[PDB]
Amino acid sequence: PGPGHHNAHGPSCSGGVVVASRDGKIVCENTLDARLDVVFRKKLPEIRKQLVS
Amino acid sequence: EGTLEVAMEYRTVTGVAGPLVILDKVKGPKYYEIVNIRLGDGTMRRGQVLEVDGEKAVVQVFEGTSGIDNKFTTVQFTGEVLKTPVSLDMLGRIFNGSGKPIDNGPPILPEAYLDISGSSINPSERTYPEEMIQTGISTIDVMNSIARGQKIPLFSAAGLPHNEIAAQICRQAGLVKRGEEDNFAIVFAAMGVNMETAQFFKRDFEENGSMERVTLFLNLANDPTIERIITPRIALTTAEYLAYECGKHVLVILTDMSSYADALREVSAAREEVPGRRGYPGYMYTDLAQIYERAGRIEGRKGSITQIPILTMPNDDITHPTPDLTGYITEGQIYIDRQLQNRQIYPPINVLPSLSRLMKSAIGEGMTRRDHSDVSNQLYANYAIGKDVQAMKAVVGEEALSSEDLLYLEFLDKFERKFVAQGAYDSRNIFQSLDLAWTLLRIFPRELLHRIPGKTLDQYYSR
Amino acid sequence: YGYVRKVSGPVVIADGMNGAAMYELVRVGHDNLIGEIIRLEGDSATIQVYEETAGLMVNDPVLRTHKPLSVELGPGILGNIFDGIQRPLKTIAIRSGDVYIPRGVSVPALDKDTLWEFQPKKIGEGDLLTGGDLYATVFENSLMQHHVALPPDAMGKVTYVAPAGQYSLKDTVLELEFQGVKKSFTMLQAWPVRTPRPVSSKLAADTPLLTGQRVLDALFPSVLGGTCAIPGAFGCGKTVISQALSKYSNSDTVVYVGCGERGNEMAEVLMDFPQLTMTLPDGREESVMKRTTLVANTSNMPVAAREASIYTGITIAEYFRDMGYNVSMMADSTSRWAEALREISGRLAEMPADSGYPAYLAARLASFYERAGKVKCLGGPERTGSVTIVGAVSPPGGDFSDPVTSATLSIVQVFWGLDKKLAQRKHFPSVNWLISYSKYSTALESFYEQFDPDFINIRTKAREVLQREDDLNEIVQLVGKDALAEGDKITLETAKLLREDYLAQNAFTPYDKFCPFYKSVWMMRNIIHFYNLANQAVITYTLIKHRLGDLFYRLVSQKFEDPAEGEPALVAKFKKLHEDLTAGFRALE
Amino acid sequence: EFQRKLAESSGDSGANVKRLEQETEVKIHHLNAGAEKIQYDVVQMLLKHVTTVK
Repeated sequence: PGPGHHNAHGPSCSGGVVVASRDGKIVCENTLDARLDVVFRKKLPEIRKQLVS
Repeated sequence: EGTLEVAMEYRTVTGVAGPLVILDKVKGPKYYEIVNIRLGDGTMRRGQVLEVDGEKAVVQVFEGTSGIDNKFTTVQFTGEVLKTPVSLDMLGRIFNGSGKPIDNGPPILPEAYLDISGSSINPSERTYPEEMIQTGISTIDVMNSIARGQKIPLFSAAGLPHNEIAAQICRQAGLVKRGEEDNFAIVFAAMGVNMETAQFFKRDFEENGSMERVTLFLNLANDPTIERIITPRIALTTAEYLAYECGKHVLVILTDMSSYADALREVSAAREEVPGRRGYPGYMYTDLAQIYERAGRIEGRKGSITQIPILTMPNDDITHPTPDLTGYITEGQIYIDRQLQNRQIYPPINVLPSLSRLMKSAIGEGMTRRDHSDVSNQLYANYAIGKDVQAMKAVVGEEALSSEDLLYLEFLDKFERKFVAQGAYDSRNIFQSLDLAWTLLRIFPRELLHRIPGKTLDQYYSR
Repeated sequence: YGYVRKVSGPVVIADGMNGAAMYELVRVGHDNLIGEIIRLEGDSATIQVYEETAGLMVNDPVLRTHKPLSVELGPGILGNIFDGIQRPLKTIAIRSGDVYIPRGVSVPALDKDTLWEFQPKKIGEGDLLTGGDLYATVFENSLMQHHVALPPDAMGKVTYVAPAGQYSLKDTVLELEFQGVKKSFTMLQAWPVRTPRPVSSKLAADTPLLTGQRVLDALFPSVLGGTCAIPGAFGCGKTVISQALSKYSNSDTVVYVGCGERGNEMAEVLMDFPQLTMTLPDGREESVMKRTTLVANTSNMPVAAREASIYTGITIAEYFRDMGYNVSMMADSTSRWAEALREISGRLAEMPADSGYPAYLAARLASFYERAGKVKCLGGPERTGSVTIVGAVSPPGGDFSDPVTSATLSIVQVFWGLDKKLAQRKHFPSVNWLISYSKYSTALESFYEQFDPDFINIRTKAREVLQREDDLNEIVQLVGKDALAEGDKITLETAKLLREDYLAQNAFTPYDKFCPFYKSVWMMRNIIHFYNLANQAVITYTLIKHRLGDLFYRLVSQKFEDPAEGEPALVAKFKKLHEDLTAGFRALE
Repeated sequence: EFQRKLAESSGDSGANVKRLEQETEVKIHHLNAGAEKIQYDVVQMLLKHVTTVK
């Protein structure tokens, strides 16, 4: 269907795509912002370990 | 490393009933996966997926099912069990039931994410508690003592000062000193406490100046009932990180364990599980094990987790399922009597039902005196005989107390008067108290004493 | 839109409600039967309807409301009479004319066509306001000025302010815009009963609830914003204490809440309140209804309304406290509420717990009781109110072992303990001193000492005297008064005098209808000081008893004095009497 | 005597407060050294956020 009617906003969503089945019941919000949030929350202990020492 | 994945957000919520939220068409669920539910209004709340069958999922929301629409709410599957971001910096702070920092402070920067309900310690690697503790109260230390790694609760009915006793113990907590970095760090769980009690705890802890070494996990009665179950889990997980993974001994405290029992009962009744005695869940023994059965000392590490729960007999009955199972699991009891409170005694510790199953190892020659065991046994056993004499006097008369029974009655009177009573801030040392304990045992003749040998106390000398 | 599919007694299943939310109230059928949503299984819903569902038709329409069980607050909330589900009984009776409550009434909670005098604050048309700001106040009636607080969860820069004048609730008295979008607010605020009202900070209670009765004021004090418990089942003590709270208590408002009691009992009490009248300290005479709100749900009312009456009342009290007023709620029968909850649980087939009550009974009671307390307001200007609950309990046969009683005793700080034995012995206060207690005395000690540093010591001495009273009781029981020493006899006589002169009130008598704390404190001083002064002289008990007849008469009359003379005169008289008693005790020694 | 004993406290508490303020400033300078650790680690964790594969 594409963004032909509505689209992820530019500054609010730096990039990436969202893929959802019919009726939008199941959605996989695979955008770059969410990817960064997840990787940040996962790698935070490494960040703390490297900030010290 | 395996590439990351963004959590799938579902909207196929197809049923709500009680505290359980049903889902359908779930693509690859995971048991006990934490799911945070976003309602149509936009507010968010957490929840666990209790039962996973086929492509369905029976989620138990935390903040309550109210406001969930079967066609506007969205559920996000994080794909990982509940984990508490434990860190050494967490010391000296206050957290909500789930762990939200409520001291107007920045959130915890985790040194490591650790899953709650950690695996058991291999009992081959498990060791035995071998050191006494200086809490700061006479009667607990002198008789039915507490070892650095021993679990033991406080039995005390509603309205009794057990909260004040817990606060005094936490503020006066310290090692025997017979070091500050490894000194007692206190994790203070608070399951289902009143708001006034919460403010009292905060003010008392801030006043003693030991905020630098005490963590509060406050969970008020206003908070959701399910969120109270995870508070002891989080507290014990943080204690495990502090003790085993950092070294310092932890003195875990949980108030109102009966509130935790009530939370378990409510959650079980919600899901309609098989009921044990008094309608409690049939697995309450296992849950109370997973809470209590973590105190101990691990061989390869210098840490130690000492557990001091605080129960409350609902009907002031020891036979209630919660205290009964606790006594099955908790390796001893320190008992508090309402009858002694009726006599205006500030620390109403009744010693007749109070015994420490690990006291036989806390005592010895490295600490205390060589007459500790026998003196404790005598002041434990002659109290029962004094009570029997009092009952006989009540049912017969004052003339029933013979030349022997009257001695037991006087022993009971002096024991309840001088020995048990103590100051609200008195750090009565063991030897100074053991001298008066010997005097109490010596009220009875030095030859009628059956269990104790005369030589044991004879090694010690008065004055 | 939405049609029923299965109607099995109270339970109702309605299809075509995919957008419905859990616990959202809904209108069922042409008769507009009101019921709450329980399970949203599938695209269908599930509703339990409060009123009788007899006569429903399959495919009868079901109309959503998009709101949980909520109460419409605002002007006109005071004085009226409301049902459990916030139904104005008086206006319903006037409109329908007949007496019976129609099955499916749709009268709004407050009359939206009546006019109230409105005047804004000094706020400007383009200022900034936030949730909880007091932008206007309304003279709903004389001497009960009503502040109009901007609803919480609403904020933004001011756009329009209605100038002072005559207005109705349907008028748009306020309009403002946070973002470019603008919202207009009327004088009516809706708030769900289950959700508490937003607070800024839970303060520490620091002011006693002066009930006007000496026994409650001095022996077992209760603090503003503090829970209270009454074992009220007979002796009319609950009615007496409720009347005392309505007439003389410090609270600026009272919200009685009656659930599931005898219908004729509620008739009697709801006819008693209008007859009750209270005089102003400025000499004005008012009616208690001008500051009283009443939520009465008899047994004939639906069980769900009986359960919801308590939450309705506590939400009303919270709304009153939102403008800093001190308001006191009075749950008539928590036991009836618990029985209603038990019936609802049995309807839902929830797993039974101890003695048959559902496992969440203690938790829900604690959640309800935790709403009481002195709280800082939300939004400016700075002010602070309080909500105190004096909810009573009805233990079965007086055995304080039922789960309701146990939970209440575990949560409530102050328990006053009315005793039927005292009522049998013709005791107007009927408060059993042997069982009552006030756990808030430690926090109230600051004010107790600020008023009088010796008052707390006097209270401790009185507690010791009461404790020794039973000791002397069995002493007389086993051997008699002969074995009592002179000091023991003096202590027993002073305890008896305290019980029969000050610890007991006379209620009906005009002189003892209201007991000011000043008179109570002077009476306690004149009793305890005399007790000591007689005590250390041990002197023959018979001799001092003979020579203290005038002192005994003065001590007895220290409570017979009417409050007409006022505090300055009565305090002087009590001080003179105490000085005379001290002189008589010391000179004759 | 009590006033003379407590007079030294009025200075000791202030000295302790000043010492604590200086220690906090030094700790933040270590966080400014942490800001130097930022200068040495910002590029490191920014290149750690190359998880844009598959």
